Amino acid sequence: NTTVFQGVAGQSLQVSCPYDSMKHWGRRKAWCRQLGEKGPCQRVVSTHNLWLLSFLRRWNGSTAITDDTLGGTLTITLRNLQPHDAGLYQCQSLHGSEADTLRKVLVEVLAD
Ligand SMILES: *[C@@H]1O[C@H](CO)[C@@H](O)[C@H](O)[C@H]1NC(C)=O
Repeated sequence: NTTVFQGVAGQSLQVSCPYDSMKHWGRRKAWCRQLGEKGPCQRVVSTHNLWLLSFLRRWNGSTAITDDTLGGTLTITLRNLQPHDAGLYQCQSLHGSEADTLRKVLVEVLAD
């Protein structure tokens, strides 16, 4: 059961990944995109490298990430949604070599 997010193309879309603020305390977060089914997942952007500053927005081009570590809500903004921006993404909580999956989403688009 993934979840879906619909966006009008040319205007911005926000996705929210809720999580347990305590379970993932001190953990960096990342937003990545999927290719085909089984893999790979490729990192688009991660929250600030210093956890106390993860409330700072981070950008990879048109994609922004911000983390509310106290309330436990990660928020990704796809500014100016595009057709090619559509696809299957996930939010990740990182620890050591591994990453755990916080939420799994599709993005949809409509022109005009
Ligand atoms: C930023 O650009 C795209 C995100 O869509 C990705 O392929 C690339 O690896 C990103 N850069 C880094 C350093 O993660």
